Amino acid sequence: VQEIDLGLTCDMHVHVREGAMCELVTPKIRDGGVSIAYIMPNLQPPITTLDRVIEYKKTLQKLAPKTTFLMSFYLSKDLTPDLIHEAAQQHAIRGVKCYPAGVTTNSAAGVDPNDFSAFYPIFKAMQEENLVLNLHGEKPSVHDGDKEPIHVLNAEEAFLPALKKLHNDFPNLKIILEHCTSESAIKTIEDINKNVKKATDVKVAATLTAHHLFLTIDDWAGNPVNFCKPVAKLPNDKKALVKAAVSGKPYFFFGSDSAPHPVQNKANYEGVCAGVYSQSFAIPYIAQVFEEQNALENLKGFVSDFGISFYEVKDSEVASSDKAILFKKEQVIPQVISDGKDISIIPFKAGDKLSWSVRWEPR
Amino acid sequence: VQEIDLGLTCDMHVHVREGAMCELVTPKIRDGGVSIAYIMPNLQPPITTLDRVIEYKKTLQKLAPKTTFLMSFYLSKDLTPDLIHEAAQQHAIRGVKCYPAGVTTNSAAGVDPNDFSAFYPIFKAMQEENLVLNLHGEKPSVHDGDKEPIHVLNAEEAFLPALKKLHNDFPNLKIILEHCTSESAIKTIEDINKNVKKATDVKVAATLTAHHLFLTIDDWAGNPVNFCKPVAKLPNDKKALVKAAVSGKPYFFFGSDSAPHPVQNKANYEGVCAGVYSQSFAIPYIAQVFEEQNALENLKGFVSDFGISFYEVKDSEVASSDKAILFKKEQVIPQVISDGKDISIIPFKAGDKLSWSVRWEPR
Ligand SMILES: [Zn+2]
Ligand SMILES: [Zn+2]
Ligand SMILES: [Zn+2]
Ligand SMILES: [Zn+2]
Repeated sequence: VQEIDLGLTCDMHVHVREGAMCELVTPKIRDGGVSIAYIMPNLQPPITTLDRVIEYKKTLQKLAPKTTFLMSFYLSKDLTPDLIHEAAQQHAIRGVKCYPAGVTTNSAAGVDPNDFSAFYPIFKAMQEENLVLNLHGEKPSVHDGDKEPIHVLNAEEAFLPALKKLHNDFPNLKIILEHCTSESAIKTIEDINKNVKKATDVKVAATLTAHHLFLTIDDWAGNPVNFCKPVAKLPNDKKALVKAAVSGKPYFFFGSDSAPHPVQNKANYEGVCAGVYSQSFAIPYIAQVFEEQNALENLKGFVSDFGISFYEVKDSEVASSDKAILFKKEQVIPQVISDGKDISIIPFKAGDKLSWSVRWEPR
Repeated sequence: VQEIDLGLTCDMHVHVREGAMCELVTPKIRDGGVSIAYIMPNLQPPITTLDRVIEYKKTLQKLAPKTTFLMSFYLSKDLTPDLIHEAAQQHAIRGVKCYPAGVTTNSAAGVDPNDFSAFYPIFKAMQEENLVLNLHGEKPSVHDGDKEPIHVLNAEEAFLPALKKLHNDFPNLKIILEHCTSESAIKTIEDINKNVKKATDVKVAATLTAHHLFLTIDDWAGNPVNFCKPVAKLPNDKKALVKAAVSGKPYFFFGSDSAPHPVQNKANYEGVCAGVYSQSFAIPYIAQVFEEQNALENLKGFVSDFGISFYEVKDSEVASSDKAILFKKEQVIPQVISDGKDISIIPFKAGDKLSWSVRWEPR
């Protein structure tokens, strides 16, 4: 009977794919309790053109008229400063997402994070247009050479100097280290923000997923359903992520990285697709964590206030003014989420009970 | 063509299952270049009785008359010291294998390695009969009682105190740390053997697989076919394992832990079976490593002399005197190993090339 008014919830890291998969998952954004979604661009082929980002958003708006969609480009050599200015002036994108080549789904067309200088004309134009630079901050793996080996466990830590250099060279660019998974990165974000007093001072933030608040290496060792990028790491990393999430600091906010794959793309003996599907119960998953940490009073900031502030979402842009209301009615996560045709997805924590449910209230 | 006479090769950690899988796999020990095989006991039900170990070996000899089979008991709750004496006097077993409960394939009937004391009567009986104690040295995972958590990454290291205590309390017992995967374990095996001048001084040895000389956590993160227990760990660990393998030291020798699973037991979204199948090309896999390390002169020790010496294999036990001849005829590993009815196995490094082949010549 207990209720929590979360206002206009934000999930600032969403994958919704194309085709029938997109038709299945895009309505689940609302169902999971999320009013505003930042849409990632790693389609096959990636979103690097204006007409395609415009059509994609309209496709999503058609599937979910009440959901507010913030769009992005895929960082590529095909981008030009002129296209960035055009797209921004037309309100076609709110940011550009960087995938290092080879580290995750549809990242083959991505960048080498040692030569970020080649994209400085893009970053310079983004800075002028007040667009957000989103980073999948992992260095590609390297096991030889003069230098310390890079592997799936330290690839995020190895990326942190690139983050600092970018922030140094573009001090007015808004940058997000997406889905932080390590204690090292959490401290780097806090240290970057030492001189910050009010939320609007934040230039560099980090998003935290639902699943990295629960998972450890043991949970995906032998369970491809829990396998994602960046990989879930050690218990002390999980502890640092949970403390960051409930900290009340304005530079940590929710981005699910809900990444749907059909079940047959997870049940492979080689080349398992990375990604965990959390859209259907996004806010209830987070509520579980905030309850367990006795920190429900900080929930609204993490899943609403801080993301709205960082992305500067105006009320004149929101597709619906309905507020997400959390109510303490227990539910069971289904075993599968299916369109009743050719697509079955295994949802995060399939079979488990959640203490909270979410509904929508006008006004 | 370059040739090396490896003599009577031994693989001191072999899984051959039962039924049709056994019929497929047991002839491959020889085909893979191995003369002597130590047969692990984690069948359903585990091998804990005298008649079953006898019938099993007799089944294996029918399938491969020229292979020398050294047999084992599963360390289990219904095993007794008398059975240890009876089994040894009949030469029905050469050792007893310990599985910590829940840690790997068919280990549900295994032990709690925090309280080994209930098995000390077994160990004392093993000590008198000069039997080998084989250890899957991993402590089961714990994420609760805030003493340190242990997970798939540190579970081997967390077992190392248990190994030392067992060695201390039974100084005349031959003990093997099977399939070592971490630098920590290598150092501990070295420390225990600080004062050994010749092979017959070795009481505590360590076995090394083929796959852990190639694999890193990066190789199995998205590839269940490369998932095994203990998991392949970091580049620094693999570097320690490779160095140990080619070191020429008598306390390191080859044990493949070739662990066959049908392909559908690897292509799961959860509950992927742990194990890598290396039997078909066991010796050629190892040769590759020794060539790349410019240490082919140490190959014979690693795959023959040291295992024969530690297990004290006599010419009177050997099923065939044929010698394994390694010859540098390049070959390609197939994509599948199949019996042509219900069983397909994905071999280690499937599709790759090896510099060497193996053949058999009479003495
Ligand atoms: Zn990502
Ligand atoms: Zn993502
Ligand atoms: Zn084992
Ligand atoms: Zn084994």
